[PDB]
Order: sequence, then structure tokens, then C-alpha cells
Amino acid sequence: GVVLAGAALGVATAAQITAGIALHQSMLNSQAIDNLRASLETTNQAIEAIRQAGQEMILAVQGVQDYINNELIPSMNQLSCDLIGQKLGLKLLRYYTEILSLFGPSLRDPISAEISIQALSYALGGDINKVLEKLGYSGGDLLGILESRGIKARITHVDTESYFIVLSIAYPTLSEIKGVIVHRLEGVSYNIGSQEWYTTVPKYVATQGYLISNFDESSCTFMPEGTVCSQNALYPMSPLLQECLRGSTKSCARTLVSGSFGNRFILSQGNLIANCASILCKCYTTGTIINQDPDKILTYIAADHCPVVEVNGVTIQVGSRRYPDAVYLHRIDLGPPISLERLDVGTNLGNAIAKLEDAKELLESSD
Amino acid sequence: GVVLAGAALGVATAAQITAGIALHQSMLNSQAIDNLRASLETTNQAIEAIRQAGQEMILAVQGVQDYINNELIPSMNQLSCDLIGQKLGLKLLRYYTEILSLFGPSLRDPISAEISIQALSYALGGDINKVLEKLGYSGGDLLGILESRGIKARITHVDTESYFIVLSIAYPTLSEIKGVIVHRLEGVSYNIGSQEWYTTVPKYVATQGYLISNFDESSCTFMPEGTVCSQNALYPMSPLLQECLRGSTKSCARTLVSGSFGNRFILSQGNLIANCASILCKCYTTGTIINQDPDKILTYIAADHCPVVEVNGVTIQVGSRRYPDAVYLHRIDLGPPISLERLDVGTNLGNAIAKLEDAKELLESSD
Amino acid sequence: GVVLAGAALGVATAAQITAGIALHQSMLNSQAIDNLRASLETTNQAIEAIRQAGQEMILAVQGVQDYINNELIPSMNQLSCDLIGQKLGLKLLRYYTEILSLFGPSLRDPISAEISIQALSYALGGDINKVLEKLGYSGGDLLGILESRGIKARITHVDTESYFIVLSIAYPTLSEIKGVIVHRLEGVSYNIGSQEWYTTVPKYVATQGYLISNFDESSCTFMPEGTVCSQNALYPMSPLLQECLRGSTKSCARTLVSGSFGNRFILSQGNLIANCASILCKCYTTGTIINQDPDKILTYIAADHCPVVEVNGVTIQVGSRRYPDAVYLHRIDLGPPISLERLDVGTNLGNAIAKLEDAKELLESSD
Amino acid sequence: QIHWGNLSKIGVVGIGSASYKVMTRSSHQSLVIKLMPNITLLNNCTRVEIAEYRRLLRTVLEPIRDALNAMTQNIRPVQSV
Amino acid sequence: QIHWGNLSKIGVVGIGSASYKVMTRSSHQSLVIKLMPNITLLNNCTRVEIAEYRRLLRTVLEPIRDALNAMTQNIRPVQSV
Amino acid sequence: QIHWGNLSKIGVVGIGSASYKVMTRSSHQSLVIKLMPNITLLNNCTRVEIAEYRRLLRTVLEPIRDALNAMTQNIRPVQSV
Ligand SMILES: *[C@@H]1O[C@H](CO)[C@@H](O[C@@H]2O[C@H](CO)[C@@H](O)[C@H](O)[C@H]2NC(C)=O)[C@H](O)[C@H]1NC(C)=O
Ligand SMILES: *[C@@H]1O[C@H](CO)[C@@H](O[C@@H]2O[C@H](CO)[C@@H](O)[C@H](O)[C@H]2NC(C)=O)[C@H](O)[C@H]1NC(C)=O
Ligand SMILES: *[C@@H]1O[C@H](CO)[C@@H](O[C@@H]2O[C@H](CO)[C@@H](O)[C@H](O)[C@H]2NC(C)=O)[C@H](O)[C@H]1NC(C)=O
Ligand SMILES: *[C@@H]1O[C@H](CO)[C@@H](O)[C@H](O)[C@H]1NC(C)=O
Ligand SMILES: *[C@@H]1O[C@H](CO)[C@@H](O)[C@H](O)[C@H]1NC(C)=O
Ligand SMILES: *[C@@H]1O[C@H](CO)[C@@H](O)[C@H](O)[C@H]1NC(C)=O
Repeated sequence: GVVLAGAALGVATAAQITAGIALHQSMLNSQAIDNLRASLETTNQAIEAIRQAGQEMILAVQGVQDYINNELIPSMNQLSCDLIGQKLGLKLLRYYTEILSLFGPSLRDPISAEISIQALSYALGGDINKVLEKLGYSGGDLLGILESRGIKARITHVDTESYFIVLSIAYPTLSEIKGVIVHRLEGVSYNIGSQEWYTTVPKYVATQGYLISNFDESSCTFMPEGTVCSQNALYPMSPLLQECLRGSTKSCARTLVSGSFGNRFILSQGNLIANCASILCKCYTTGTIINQDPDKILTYIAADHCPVVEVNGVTIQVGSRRYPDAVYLHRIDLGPPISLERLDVGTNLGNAIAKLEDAKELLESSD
Repeated sequence: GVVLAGAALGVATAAQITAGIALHQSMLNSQAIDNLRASLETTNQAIEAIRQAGQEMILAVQGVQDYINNELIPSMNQLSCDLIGQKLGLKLLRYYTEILSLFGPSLRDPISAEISIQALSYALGGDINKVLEKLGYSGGDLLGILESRGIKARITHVDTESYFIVLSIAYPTLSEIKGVIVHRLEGVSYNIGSQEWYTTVPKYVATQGYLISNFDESSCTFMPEGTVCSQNALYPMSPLLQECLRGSTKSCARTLVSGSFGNRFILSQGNLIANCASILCKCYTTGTIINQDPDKILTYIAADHCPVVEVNGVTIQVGSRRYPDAVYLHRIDLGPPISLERLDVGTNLGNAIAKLEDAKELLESSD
Repeated sequence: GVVLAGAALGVATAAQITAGIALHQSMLNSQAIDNLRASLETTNQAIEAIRQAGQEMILAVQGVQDYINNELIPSMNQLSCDLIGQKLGLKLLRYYTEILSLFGPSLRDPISAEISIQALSYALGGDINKVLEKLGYSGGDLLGILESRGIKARITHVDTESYFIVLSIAYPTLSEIKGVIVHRLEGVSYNIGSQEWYTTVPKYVATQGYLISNFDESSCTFMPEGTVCSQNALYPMSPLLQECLRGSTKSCARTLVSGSFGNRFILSQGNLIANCASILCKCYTTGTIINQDPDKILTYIAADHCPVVEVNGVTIQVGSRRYPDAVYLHRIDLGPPISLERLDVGTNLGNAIAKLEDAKELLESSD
Repeated sequence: QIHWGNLSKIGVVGIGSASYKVMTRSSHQSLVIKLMPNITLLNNCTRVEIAEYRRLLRTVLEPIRDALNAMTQNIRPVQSV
Repeated sequence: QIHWGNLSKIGVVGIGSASYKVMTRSSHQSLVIKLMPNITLLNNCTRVEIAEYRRLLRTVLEPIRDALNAMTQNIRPVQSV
Repeated sequence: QIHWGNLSKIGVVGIGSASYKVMTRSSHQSLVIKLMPNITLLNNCTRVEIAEYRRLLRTVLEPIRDALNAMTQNIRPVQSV
């Protein structure tokens, strides 16, 4: 059991406190350092598992040794001594630039920093595949690849006497949260007048019991049997956008299509949902164009009316109906038009606040 | 004519449907693969146009062959067999890392992905210039350079028997949309009291008949005879910001200058528009300072009053008047002050919504 | 003294005007070019200080010379003439790709562009350390490193006869603005019901006399004796968020924690501020759990009540009280709940504007 | 359409206009990435490394091949209906 | 929870669901970056370059060592209270 | 100016302050990128590659030279007025 001198330290984030204790639990003991220092001195390979019975294996990597061993030593009696030194000097300056880039002042908090294995690539000689094989990763299936690339390292010791850096890594494994379902949403444009709109919803959302959440797909890979994320991906969704996804069409915002098109059609549940006011739709089975009722905004094409449909020049066979026949636009409460460009947001918010400050003087005088 | 089994496939975006059909139209026939497989086996260059009369030319690229041919083979009877293998192994691991990075799980939808030629650079041996010359691009004028770098590739075949990837590219050419004019906007600061403001408008806008649009300059190059974009650049602009650009000064928002300066002056149409409250303006012709009327916010300097003006220490000769004499601030309706930092936007919106929910209870009680 | 032909030039930003004059003041005279051209022709090193007495030193860099000198020339009588040419050709194409990338059409305004020394790295042979040593930077302390990496270059001459580019750099030095204090803010979550909230404030703010400002930490390094920024970091803060930081808790917005946690505790001024409803808090000195009063939202732990506290499994000794005992939630005006995702912002703003347009018809009819 | 006069009263000017040209892709050309190098002039000196390279490649190539087959197997000539 | 019917009336559909798996880190393994290469088979030919490399490294390594010592010197075993 | 007490009641604390130093650029130094390498010790073995390199460079260098001349030709000494 250890205690932190909080009055002495004065200030620290939870992240710094836990990493600091972790630093104490995982750093090598003072004489394992002297042993490690001596093992490093007597080796000459680019990568080497340093095994001292009793103690755990320590993986040692030397970032320019392959170049020395493969390129400089075989030239030792064919190039001058000056030239050999000039060749290595160029490598050392390029390697120092990477050490500086990763461990220099751009590293804000060395105690709680977690460095991805890929960011260590150059410090480890320009490639990480041999490191991963020595740790047991085969490269034989995509999941092990994703896990191996999710390794993060913490600095546990910096030796200024013998110039080495000890890092501690942990192995990623998959933690399935069975109550969370990730959903990919995809929209088609529809026409109101001469304006072409689409509903603004996120590309990915998550359901979690009562909750609908935002989903950050940045750190995720959509494997065939699950979404694999190397970091937490769930984030709050405002109640209004949740209400939109729960069926309140008036809560969903909409915007005009960029350029001159949307996605005017989509295959979903074996049916074609299509903006047939904006593209040519045609029944292939009968040869007859498919017109969109003008007080409807979309067409839901299934095999009960057209087994094989042509849509913007593409011929698609469809299945039985899984989406009702379109209803009249007047039976749909459309939500507010919006823009997502940040300057448009700021200009419209400034106007709204100004209109609201006017309104702030009028409703006390009459009341 | 081909048909998609939409009931079997169940779900697909328009992008996936069209790319899937394109995959069928552009993939090599089953025995052209056996031919290609045999041509690849018997070649030994880094890049090679594979011509079989009758069939189209296929450009074959081998990502480590120059290294084998230039560095390993000439050393074949001077370095050991182990060393030769160790040298090539390092290249193969570095090349595999790139193949994994580009074609591995980070590639979401291999059917509809479009890979830029520059992203293929490492897969093609670390440089794309020789590929482009074999396809006919000379590098002789900047437009051909931009077009050559706009090439995108689709995957049409992956051979697991002989380990090769067939891609189909298309050639970019310029499509002028004569009704669209791109406009670069540029602002100068003005003073209200001790506050230094500037009007918030986009850096680039587009006019298109009745419409003013946003313009994404990310994918564009501003050539002397036109704006060349490799992608659609036009995007909607909110009606309010359009009204701002149409002359409604009250619709334009404004913000305070960052740091301690704006652009306090600008040369436009041979005149100098200058915030002469914030910098020293001086007529060089007469030697007399140019004061800004205190109920005016800017000074419009032309040769009718000062042929050669000094502005913040820079001496500029100006032409005849193209901008009227400044009007009084009281004759200008200024728009709302705003901030563009996202947290400031969120904090002010939350406040506005809260003020609006209060207002939602008061106007029924009195009415 | 020089004058700009503003009527001839027609249009220019202040940035282009000042850089254009700077171009005139700093470009080499017409025959220094002929001298420089002759000095460059007769040299053969990768980097070389060209000293002609009278004139200033000019640092000349040749981006592929180390490769020619170290790798190609020593092979001159062991590899064929074709092979030597093929080896250099690969380097030249890779070097041309970098010249094209930096000086080609993606460089919008060559007159006013400022190119960071690190962006010039490949043009200078793949590393900048030797350039910096020739200019006097030792690499001996972190501040000189930061300053050396803040060097920016302007293009002052492009020679199409002999193919060289003259750049002018300036040396960065530190300008302390003693009236500006940078503050790092850090929050802990608190519970309202089953909802876990935290206050939304920026990570860094600046105080400047009367003003509280936003602070962009992008270009800054937090050295132990001051914040070193290579660019202006100060930017305006909206009055409402300034009021929040001045003590108006109702002006501060709040949002729900992402994932399933916040920072549930923090060490500050030798005390522990902790959400003890959300984590186990325990006095180590007495062995007794520390319960959070249910009409309080946080616990402020100091040595007057618990000298050594355990918090989420971590044991921390604390100092004397520097934060008052928690007050009842009912004595705290909480501000508005918000979301920071941009689509949530847009959807809620669209709704607010729609609600405001309704309200715009009702308050004239009753009044 | 854009009102330069009123914009100039609040410090905004236009400093350049241009026509708008977009790139459209046409025609086609096949490019093949040959992943397996010609090693015959290395006389079996890279046999272990090449075999390992091939094994690493299979993990990457098989899912793509499978994804392409999943689409084209649902694309039949018109008369199958 | 999500209402696919009403969303389909305004053009929004779901095109795939999946379970959610997050990576959690466990166990531990020490990795050491050996900054100083073995140069013995180069017979003093890189002595100047190595010494300069070492000097450049010190500027980077010392602040990190100092930052790590600043934390662990405040971490004592429990009985010091 | 910042009210730490009221902020602490809603979980916000300051965990560090510092003075603010900005970099200002001064003096000057000329740097020249020599694009054409010295190839004399290669005895005409790279003549084709060098000539092609030079041709590729011209496409890039000429527009910049032209842009610089377009500005400085409008910068005259004061007495031209
Ligand atoms: C599906 O959408 C419609 C609106 O498009 C919802 O119907 C509205 O419901 C509100 C309040 O519930 C009523 O005041 C409106 O009069 C209805 N409008 C129309 C046009 O019918 C319907 O409730 C939605 N279904 C769900 C589950 O949200
Ligand atoms: C140019 O700007 C001025 C405002 O700065 C516009 O004048 C205002 O117009 C509104 C409605 O059109 C009137 O109610 C105001 O009384 C006017 N304000 C002032 C100060 O005159 C003018 O219309 C604008 N011109 C254009 C084309 O928009
Ligand atoms: C500290 O915070 C409290 C609110 O949490 C402030 O007290 C409020 O002040 C407003 C206007 O000043 C009063 O109308 C409210 O009735 C007060 N609310 C409560 C719950 O007391 C207090 O003024 C703040 N201190 C500072 C310096 O801003
Ligand atoms: C370097 O390598 C040699 C050979 O591997 C080894 O025996 C020795 O211990 C190391 N030498 C030094 C000086 O560190
Ligand atoms: C490799 O190269 C040789 C020489 O170019 C060529 O003739 C042969 O067909 C290729 N060899 C193999 C084994 O693929
Ligand atoms: C190139 O190098 C030689 C030797 O350094 C030098 O003397 C000569 O002036 C340069 N030669 C040419 C042709 O530029």
C-alpha cells in the first residue's frame, strides 16, 4: 500500500494521480535497472528479448542497429573511416529528430501520457511488426491486428546515465457491452417545391436501454461480427435529437443538398426508397414509368407493384413490401430547416439572440 | 444489361449499388486474369506496361522491385545469403505495413472506395511520377499536374492465388460551369468605441444565378484563368447570410479582432480602405495626417483627395475614387455581435433556450 | 523609401502589401545573384556557408548531395553507368515530388507565404539539425529548440536560369506580455439525480486586466517558467462565458459525462474535491466511509476532518482546508444544459428559431 | 447579386473572382499492384522472408476478395428475371 | 426505441446494426528503447557523431527523468502517516 | 477577476497559471535551396535523369518567379511620383 503526498504535490488531476501510482507499481526496482543497464551494454541486435531468470522478459529495441549491422559493418573495409562516420551521423540526426518529436516539449504530461504503438514506430526502427511477433501477435486474423495496434505505452523510467527509456505496455482485449447496439443511419433526399432536402441525423447512433446516444466512429472498425473500438465511442445526445430518432418528425432538422444531388434512392429491406421526382423511376417488368404523386415526397418500391425496377439507369429486383405506401406530405410534420456551416450557425444565432432581446422589453409593458 | 438481386442483397446505398455495377462493367473477364497472372509471373521490372494485342494495356507496378534490382542483386556475390534475406525482409515488412494501412480494416467499404493516386504512392514504390508518365502525363503544365493528382482508383479484383490487386482509374478533365462565379471576400477592422470589430463573412462565396452559396476551397486551386476543383465545392448558404451579402448590413454578424489587430487596411479597386482610427494614415503628397471623422468607422482613400497615401508606414499611390466618401455610423445598421468558438456558441445557445422557456410561460397568462 | 503602384496593382491585402515591400527590402541585389549563382556552381557539399567578404553569409543547401557523395560516388567503379543513373533518378523524382508539394500550386500566395522550417525539412535533405547548428542553434536547452523550430521562411528569389530558390528567415525570440496570465481549468463531475454532469469551460483561459480571453494552446509549450507560443494565442471570449468565469454560476453551461465517468475527483491546493456519490470515499485515518450529503453535489476533503483519505482506491494525504464545506445544491444556481456535438447544436437552434417565429405572431395580437 | 457598396460600408470587399471548373472522371485504365516481387536472381536467399510476407498478405487480401465476391454474386444478366 | 417507420417517411433508414466491443488493457510488459547503438565493429570511426548524438539526447531526456522523479518522490508507503 | 470560489461550487478548479511569452521574429538571414546537384564525379552517367529533373522543375519554378516579378515591378522608389 502506498500513499500520495497530496499537500506536498498540491495539485493533480485524477488521471495524473492514477498514472503516478501506476508508475510506482510498474517501474523497475533500482537494481533491476543496473541489471538491465548491463544487459543492454552487451547486446548488438536491433530487437532482443532480455531474459534474466526470475525476472520478467524485457523487450529491448535499438533504433539504428539494423542499419549499422546491415549497411555499415559490411562496408567496414571498403569505405573510409570518415565516410562511415558521416553515414551513421545522418541516421543519428534523423533518429534524434524522431526522439525529439515524440519525447520533447510537445509531450505535455510525461507521467500520464499514453503513446500508441504506431506513434513509437520510428523510435523502434521504422516498423513495429517484429516487436509484435516477439510479444506473441501473429498477424493471422484481423482482430489480433486491431488489438496489436491498440497497444499504448507509458514511460516508467528514463536513464540519463546510459541513455535508454523504459516503457510499460498493456495488452488490449475485447470487452463486449451486450446492451449497446450501434446503428448506421443513411438518408435519401426528398423534394419540397424546387428545393431538394434531406433529414439531418448522425451517420452512427447507439441504443442503450432507454437511451439513444451519439457514436464516434473514429476509433472503431466495423467487423462482420461486431464493432471493435479501441476507445470509448459513446457520447450524449441531446433530448431533442433523441426525440427525432424516436419518431417525432418535427424534431428532426433538414438541410438542402450540397452540390446538385442527394442520394436519391437506397435499397433497404429488399425495397427501394426513391425520390422519383428527382430521378427517372421505371418498372422494368411492365416497361412503364413510375410517377411520384405530387403531394407525396418519396416512393417506396416493392415487388407487390413492381418486381424489377429501374432507378436512375440501374436495374434492381426487389422483394415483398416492407415499407408502407407513401403518405401525403400534409400528413407529415416536417422539422426546421438548418445549416451546418459554423458561420451560418453563428450568424443565425446572433440574429436570434438579438430578436430575443427585443422581445425581452415588449412582454412586460403589455402584461 | 445486368440486374442487381436487391431482395438477396437486402440493403445498399446508391453509392454501393452504382459502384457494384461499375465493378461488373470494369472488372477483367475470368481468363484475362489467367493471362494477367502469367504475364506478371514472367516480368521483373518495377513498372511495366503489359500489352497483349487485342486486350487493353494493363500497367503493372511492383513495389519493392527497384530495391531488389538496384541494391540487392548487385550485392549478390559480395554479401552473405543471410544478409541478403535480412535486407529484403526489412523492405517487405515496411511494404506490408503500407498495404495493411491502405487495404486493411481501416478501409470501410472496399466496393465503393475511391483511393487517390497519392494515397497509393507507397504501394506503387514510394513515388507516382513514372506511373503518370506511362499513362501520358508529361508534368509540363500545372493543369495536367492537378488533373494527374486527381486520379482516383477503385479495386476491381484481388487475387489470393498470385497476390495482386487490380485497380481501375479514370482520367480527370475540367468541367467548366459557366454560371458559377467564385468570389474571394476580405475584410478590414473598424472601431466602435474602444472595441475593434470586423464583419464575419466567409473567405470564399459563389454566385449562381439567384443563389449565393458557400464555397469549400479545400479541393480547389486558384489558377490564373479559373478555379480548378477536384471535387464539388458548392454548398448551401443560409438565407440570412445570403441577405447579408445582398446588402442587408443588419444581417451580417461581427466579432472582435483576435490578438491585438485586424487588417486595418486593404487596397481594392486602386483605393485604400483603412481604419485610420487604429493606424496612422497620412497624405504623402501634402505631408498632412489623415484623420478619421469620429462618427465614421472607416476612411476610403482615393486620388481625388490624396494621390499618394502613407498607411501604417507603407507608401501607396492610389487611383481615382471607386468608393464613396464614408457615411456616418448612424446611417449604417450594424448586425449582431457573435463569437465563433464552439463553447461560446453552446453557452450562449443554452442561455437563449433557457430565456425562451421562461418566455414560454408568460405570454399565455397575459393573453 | 519606396512606393507601391496601387492603381496599377489594383487589389492587395495588407499582408500582401507588407510582404511585397519586405520582398524589396530583403531580396538580393541583381549582381549578388550573379555572384551567388557562381558560388553555387563551384560547390559540392550538402550544406555550405557561402561567405563573400563584404556581403552577408548565405546558407546554401543541396537536397540530394549527401546521397551522391556518400552512396553514388564511392560506387562509381563498381556499378554500371546505367545503374548509377537509375539510382540517382529515383532520388530526383522523390525530391521533385517534395519541391512540387511545397512550392507547387498548393502554395496559394508565394509573396506572403511563411514556410515553417520543419515544412522545409525534405527540401533541405530530410533533416534540419545541421542547418540550425550552422545558424548558431546548439540544441542544448529546450527553449532554443522551440525558437529554432519557430523559424519561418519567405521566398525572395526564384532562379529559373540556374534552378535555385532564395529564402529569407528571421530569428524568433521571446516577447513576454507581463499583463497576461494563462490559466489551466480542470473540472470534476457532480450528480443531479441519476444524471452525471460537469461544467463546460475551456481547458485554457487568459486573464488580461479587465478581460478574460480564450486561449489557443495549439502553438504553445507549457515550459516550467512560462507559456511559450510561436503565434498569437489570445482570442475573444463572449461576455456570457466571461461572466461564468467571474462567478455567475447560472452563466456556466453543463453537459452529461461521456461514456460512463468524469473525473470524479481532483487534488487542488492540497485538498481533494470529489464526487463521493459516484465513487467510494473513505477516511484512511479513522477507517470510516465518507458519505456525501444528498442535497450536496460535491465533497471538499481537507485535513481538518480527514488527514489521509482514500478515493476510488487511491490513498492521498491532504493538507489544511483551502475550500469551504460544501453548500446545499439549492444554494447554487445551475446553468443551462447543453450539447457540444455540432448536429445537436444545429437541431436545437433550428427548433429555437422555429419557436421564436411562432412567438413573433402572438405578442402583437394581445398587445 | 452581391452588393459590394453596402458591404464596403462594414469593411468587406471582394478581392477577386474566377470561373468555376470541376474535375469529372472519364474513360478507364487498369492498374495492377503486383505484390510478389521477382526474386530469381537472389538464389533462394530470401525464401523465409518471402514466405512470411505472403502469409502476412493473406490476412489482408482475403476479406477484400470476399467483399468483392459478395457484391458481384448478386449481379446477374437481365434475363434471369 | 428508434422508430424506423416515422424516420422512413422523411427519408432516413437504418442500414446495419452491430454489437459494441471496446478494448480494455490488461496485464503488463516492459519495453526498453536502447538509444545508444553498439558500434564496436566500427573501430572508433563514429566517435565524433556518437558523442554529438549523446549531447543532443541529454536535452530531451533530462526533463522527462525530472518529471518522473517529481511524482514518485511524493509516493511513499502507507505507514509514513 | 476569475472567481475560484463560485467555480469550485460547480466542480471547476484552476490547476496552474503561467506568464505568456510570444515569439517575435527579428533580424534576417538568407537561405538558398540549390536545386541542381554537383554530379561531376559521376562522369555523364546521370545526364538523362538530370535533364528530366530540370524539365520537371521548370513547371514549378516559373509561376513563382512570375508571381514575385508581378509584385516587385509595382514597387518603385518614392521620387517616381
Ligand atoms: C409520427 O409522426 C407524426 C408527425 O409527422 C406524429 O403525429 C403528430 O403528433 C403530434 C403530437 O404527438 C400531434 O399533435 C400532431 O397533430 C400529429 N401530426 C400529424 C401530421 O399527424 C406521430 O405521433 C408520430 N409517431 C410517433 C411514434 O412519434
Ligand atoms: C444598405 O444598408 C442600409 C442599412 O445599413 C439599408 O437601409 C435600411 O433598410 C431597412 C429596410 O430596408 C430600413 O427599415 C432601415 O430604416 C434602413 N436603415 C438605415 C440606417 O437607413 C439599405 O436598404 C441597404 N441597401 C440594400 C440594397 O440592402
Ligand atoms: C455566486 O453564485 C451565486 C449563485 O449560485 C450568486 O447568487 C445569486 O445572485 C443573483 C444575482 O446576483 C441573485 O439574484 C440570486 O438570488 C443569487 N442566487 C443564490 C442561489 O443565492 C452569487 O452572487 C455569486 N457570486 C458572484 C461573485 O457572482
Ligand atoms: C557489442 O557487440 C559485441 C558483439 O556482439 C558484444 O560482444 C559486446 O558486448 C558489445 N560491445 C560493447 C562495447 O558494448
Ligand atoms: C523473373 O525474371 C527473369 C528475368 O527477368 C524472367 O525471365 C523470369 O520469367 C522471372 N522469373 C520468375 C521465376 O518468375
Ligand atoms: C563540382 O565539384 C568539384 C569538386 O568539388 C568542384 O571543384 C567543381 O567546381 C564543381 N563542378 C561543377 C562542374 O560544377
